[PDB]
Amino acid sequence: MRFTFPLMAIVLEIAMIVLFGLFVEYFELYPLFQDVHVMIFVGFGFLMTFLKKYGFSSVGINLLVAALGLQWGTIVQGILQSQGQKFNIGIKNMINADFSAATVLISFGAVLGKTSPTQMLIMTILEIVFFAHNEYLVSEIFKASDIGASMTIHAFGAYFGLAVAGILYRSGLRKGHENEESAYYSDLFAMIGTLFLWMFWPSFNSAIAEPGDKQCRAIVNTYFSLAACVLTAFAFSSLVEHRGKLNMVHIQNATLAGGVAVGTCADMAIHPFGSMIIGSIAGMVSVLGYKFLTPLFTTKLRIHDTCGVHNLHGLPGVVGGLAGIVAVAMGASNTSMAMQAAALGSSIGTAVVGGLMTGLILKLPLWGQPSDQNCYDDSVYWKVPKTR
Amino acid sequence: MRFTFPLMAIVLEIAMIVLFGLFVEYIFFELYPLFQDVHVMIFVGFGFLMTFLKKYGFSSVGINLLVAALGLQWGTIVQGILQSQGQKFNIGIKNMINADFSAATVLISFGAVLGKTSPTQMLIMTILEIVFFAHNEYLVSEIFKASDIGASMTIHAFGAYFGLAVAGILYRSGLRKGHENEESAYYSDLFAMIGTLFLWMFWPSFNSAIAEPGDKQCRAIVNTYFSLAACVLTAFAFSSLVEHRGKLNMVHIQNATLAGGVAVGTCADMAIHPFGSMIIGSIAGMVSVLGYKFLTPLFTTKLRIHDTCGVHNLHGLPGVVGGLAGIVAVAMGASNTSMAMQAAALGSSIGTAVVGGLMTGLILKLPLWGQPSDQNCYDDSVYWKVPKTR
Amino acid sequence: DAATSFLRAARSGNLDKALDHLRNGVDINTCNQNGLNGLHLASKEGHVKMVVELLHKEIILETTTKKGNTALHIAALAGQDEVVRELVNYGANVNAQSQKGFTPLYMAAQENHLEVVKFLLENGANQNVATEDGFTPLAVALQQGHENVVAHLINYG
Amino acid sequence: SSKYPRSVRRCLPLWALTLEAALILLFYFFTHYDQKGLVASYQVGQDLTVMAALGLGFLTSNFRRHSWSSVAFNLFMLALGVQWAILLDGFLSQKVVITLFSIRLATMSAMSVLISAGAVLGKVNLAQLVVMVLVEVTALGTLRMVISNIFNTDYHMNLRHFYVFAAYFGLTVAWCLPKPQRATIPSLSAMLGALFLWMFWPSVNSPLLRSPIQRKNAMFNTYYALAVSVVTAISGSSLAHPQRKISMTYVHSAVLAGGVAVGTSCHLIPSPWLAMVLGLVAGLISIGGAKCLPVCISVMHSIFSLLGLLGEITYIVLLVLHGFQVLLSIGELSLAIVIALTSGLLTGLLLNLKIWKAPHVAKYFDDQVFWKFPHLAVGF
Ligand SMILES: CC(C)CCC[C@@H](C)[C@H]1CC[C@H]2[C@@H]3CC=C4C[C@@H](O)CC[C@]4(C)[C@H]3CC[C@]12C
Ligand SMILES: CC(C)CCC[C@@H](C)[C@H]1CC[C@H]2[C@@H]3CC=C4C[C@@H](O)CC[C@]4(C)[C@H]3CC[C@]12C
Repeated sequence: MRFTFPLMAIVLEIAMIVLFGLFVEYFELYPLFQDVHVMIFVGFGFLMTFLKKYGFSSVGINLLVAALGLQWGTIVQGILQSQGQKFNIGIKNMINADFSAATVLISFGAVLGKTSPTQMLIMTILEIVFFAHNEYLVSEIFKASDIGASMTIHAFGAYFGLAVAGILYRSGLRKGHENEESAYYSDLFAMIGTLFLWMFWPSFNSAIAEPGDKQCRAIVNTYFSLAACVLTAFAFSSLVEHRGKLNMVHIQNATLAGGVAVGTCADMAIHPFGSMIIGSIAGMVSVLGYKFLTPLFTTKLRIHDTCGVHNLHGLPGVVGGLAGIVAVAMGASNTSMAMQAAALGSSIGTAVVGGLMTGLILKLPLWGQPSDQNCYDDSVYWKVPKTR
Repeated sequence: MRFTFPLMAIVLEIAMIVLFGLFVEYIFFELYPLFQDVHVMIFVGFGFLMTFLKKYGFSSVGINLLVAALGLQWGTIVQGILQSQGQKFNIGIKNMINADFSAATVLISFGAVLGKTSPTQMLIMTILEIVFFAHNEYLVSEIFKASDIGASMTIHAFGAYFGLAVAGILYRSGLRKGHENEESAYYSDLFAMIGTLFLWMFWPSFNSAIAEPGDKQCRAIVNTYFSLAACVLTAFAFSSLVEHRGKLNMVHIQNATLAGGVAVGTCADMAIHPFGSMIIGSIAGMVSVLGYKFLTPLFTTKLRIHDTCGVHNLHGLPGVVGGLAGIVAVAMGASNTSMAMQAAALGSSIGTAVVGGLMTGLILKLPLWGQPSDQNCYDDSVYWKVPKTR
Repeated sequence: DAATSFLRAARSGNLDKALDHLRNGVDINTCNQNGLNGLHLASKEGHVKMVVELLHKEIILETTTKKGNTALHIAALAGQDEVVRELVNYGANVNAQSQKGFTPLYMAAQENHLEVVKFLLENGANQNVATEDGFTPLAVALQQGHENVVAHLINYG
Repeated sequence: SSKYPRSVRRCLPLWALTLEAALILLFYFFTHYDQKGLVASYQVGQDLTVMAALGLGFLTSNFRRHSWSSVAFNLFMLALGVQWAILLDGFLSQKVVITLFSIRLATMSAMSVLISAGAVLGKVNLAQLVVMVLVEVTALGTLRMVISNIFNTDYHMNLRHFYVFAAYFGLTVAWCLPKPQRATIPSLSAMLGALFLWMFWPSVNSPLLRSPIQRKNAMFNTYYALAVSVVTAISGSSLAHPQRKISMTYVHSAVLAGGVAVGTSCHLIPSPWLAMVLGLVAGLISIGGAKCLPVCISVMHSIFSLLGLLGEITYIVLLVLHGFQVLLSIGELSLAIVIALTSGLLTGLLLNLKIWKAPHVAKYFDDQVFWKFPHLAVGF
């Protein structure tokens, strides 16, 4: 039915309005919020525009998903922090809502080109519920340090998306698809999202950091982790390719793995050289994941990941959690070992279970899912111009 | 003729330098990030939003840059003279923000006549429209004492109806049934999405830059944020509703998603609640999409007013909705100031925009500015060296 | 080691050393680990004097590497137009296909070697032979933005 | 020789990984870490980062088939240059204490290399760019140290010469390279980069200023000079073009005219009208440079060199109002030019070495030399 999507959008927006009326009441962190905002809407959205015939859907469904996500995440996170009471909205609430949007966009990267906008609204609602519950569990029950959210955002979003994409497996797409290919100007446009994410990631890892030493440490550690990650990602992209050519998939994504893998240890006293070690390992791991694990996941495990979010968010997020555990081992933080480990395990497990349930819901033929031949095509949901 | 554009620009720049020397002298760093966001909205958001035309991207972004760069200087001069009543004045961050606001008004008007004007015509439009806009907003803020912190009436409604008046005066009979160059392309639409996203992201700074620090500025930021969030949902829903087979339209996604930011402007700093801001955003998106589908086709064919970017559906109708929302908010008791003064601000904005746009368009209608022919409309090659390769 | 020295002389352009090695008894058809014999390396590095001398010494002209590339394939990919002219003058198959189905015309078109494309077209190269992937020299030239190659391919037809 | 590019599968990874490992080891052995305006101070360095990665990265993406390499190589160059500049500014100005101010200054040093690389982009591979980054950062640091030792100024405050140093270094390196175009979508992306550069250039003109009124006046002067320069450039492009049309490529370089012209004297100009006069004069000189310099390789870097020289000259003129200091400042400028030229020559002869596997002159300005593309024959 062509009216399912507008009906669900209108009903969800009316529900958001009612929930805000029921639960919501009314400046040094605003620039950091705007940096995170640019990361959410320009970074991910244009990062996903590499597909030659899916740019409209990439950027537009990014905008739609994140716009729904900030409202729903505001409501859910505020209800959790207020235990069902009314709560006020500051800059921190907006930052955390953008973080929930980031998690949903990371999961979107796994199912890009094979899902409808209606499926994306449903996934946004369910995933934000699961993410907010797991993040509350990590922050308040475990009380683990995840200021950059390698575990609660990146690993969670990646494995949630992987679980959804595994449930939504199509046999006709395992060997590939003719629309699943990049173009020259499409990769040029994807570089925009890559560069904005790279430039503004230090604010991503330091926005809600405790003011003082921790926030400055988060900024500096993220910056030098990304600086090392770029060099190592370039080097290993050349290393894994024939005749040492550079791969735009690697340069677009693996250059950002240092920001993911430094998130847990961002505000920790890991020193700039330790941050650069983490960034180099993240870039290497991301390139190796793109080159070797993504074909293994697509062909053997039947898990197709369109944007390779397992290589940018999943493996580097796990690496960040393990780095947090090791940093706790050597006195870089006063948080417990077992709580960091429990945060990692809970994030991964909750992501997998929530993704399974959400994908089982998304598998019902009620949401206008595209056919196998029509995957990675804007024309299923958009009016497309006649020329490029 | 051959030297009209450079000569007019050099004379205008020398006049700007002389006026600055005669009248301009030298909280700043707290408001500077918001000014930076507004600057990005002016030069990247508006500039790339209009690059959807397949053969007019160069002129879109470049004339946006030229118009806004001239506009910041001229708006600084005019607004400072009006505020100081003809005396020498010192410029601060507020002066830059207000000058960029004046440039934004001129760019909104430019969106109506995009592809049918010359750079000389846009120089003249910038010069005249900044005078008209600054006088109207001085009347609204100082004589009416109305509250329009997000400038739904003084910038958006004014700019849209000024551009509509100019487009009506500059009407071309040969363009009534469309033009082969008046259509988008894939990568042009992606560039337009760049502009759309930057406007959408930085609109809270747009609506809170001049707000009183403390509760009013924070309220403006939160209201704009959630109004835009609701506006995106309703714009997507109604774009799916009104199009054939439910397909989304990139025009709607590029423009109607900013209607919530346009419409919440008058009520931005008022205590309407976040939920009230969401209701205004949801209506703003609905009204913008319905305007793009039904109102623009009627205005172009029945009314002979061709509006290229649909700035009536983004700035015109949502600007009037925002002014009306502000009137309801004062009646609700959310705001100080009278109902009659908000209504007077709305009416004065519309009337001054229409009258000034008529006189400006009559000046622009003179065959002296090298305006393109009907065949050459929406084509960069009239004024730019266009590469052979796309 | 004599074969290795002969192949190094082929790669470096040292015609005198390689001719001395051939006089000493080095086989003419010896190839390296990648299957590139002396003609392949001489074509790669553009040593026309070596190509002529090897062809005079009864080297096999239509021998392939493990990738399936003849000396004309290598000369076309490397853009050595004078080596291409020499090979075709000595009877090189201009329509030879590699293991993936590339032709010398495809290799010249993908690398923006306009004069090589010109010569191959003038010598009867078929611009309709597609690869395994289904690509033509025209398609690969369009993808890479080799506009002069596209123009000459459509003008020759 | 073979126009097909030589395999860099062993050169580039080993070179980059060795560089990163050496940087990590040096950071371990020499770098050490350590309020109210933390975010305010972070904003300036963040603006410089946006102007380096996005502005200069996309400004040179106007090439028809070299946009990928322009953007990605600029990102790589920035990432390498900031780390190396941190270490070198630590070594030549004293353990290395890492603050946000030091990261900002390292970003400025990297931006010098990013400006220089526009003269050579499209004619070099990644390894040559690594060599250029290292040697140019070293040369700029050495120039600053020499100035600090001779004229007794602060090492960090000597970084004001970076416009003219970058321009002349890039010109020399490009002159030493072997001798040898646009598209609409890359031109629009380059307009994006140019707009970000033009919008944030008031941050380039006041990172090194401590006094708040000095930064205020510098940003005011840069903003008004840049506005006037944009108007002058866009209007006068038609005069300095054979077919009397506006050139996108000319605009991309000439918008920055006023910012470059007032860069060394923005904090000294007392009224906005003088900054606007300087912006207008810079725009007119940009028009004249476009009309004249091709007659007498990159024209935009040549006009940038002229503009930087003009900025130093107007600094000399304005400093007298606010004759021995004239001689001293002329000497500082000439020492900067001499060191830039000599170090650019050294870099150019280093880049000409066969070991770098530089692209063939027939293969310039082409992404297929460095990047993977589908449906291509690979190898032999
Ligand atoms: C999140 C990832 C990394 C780990 C957990 C993924 C698991 C739970 C998912 C992803 C791979 C999935 C399987 C992939 C392929 C098929 C074949 C299909 O015809 C029926 C479902 C079935 C059998 C899926 C069941 C669920 C599955 C096993
Ligand atoms: C990816 C998995 C295996 C985690 C291991 C990552 C390693 C390489 C990382 C993670 C934690 C890091 C350490 C965290 C804390 C310290 C103490 C500090 O004073 C110096 C750096 C040092 C010593 C870091 C060195 C590098 C380190 C050991």
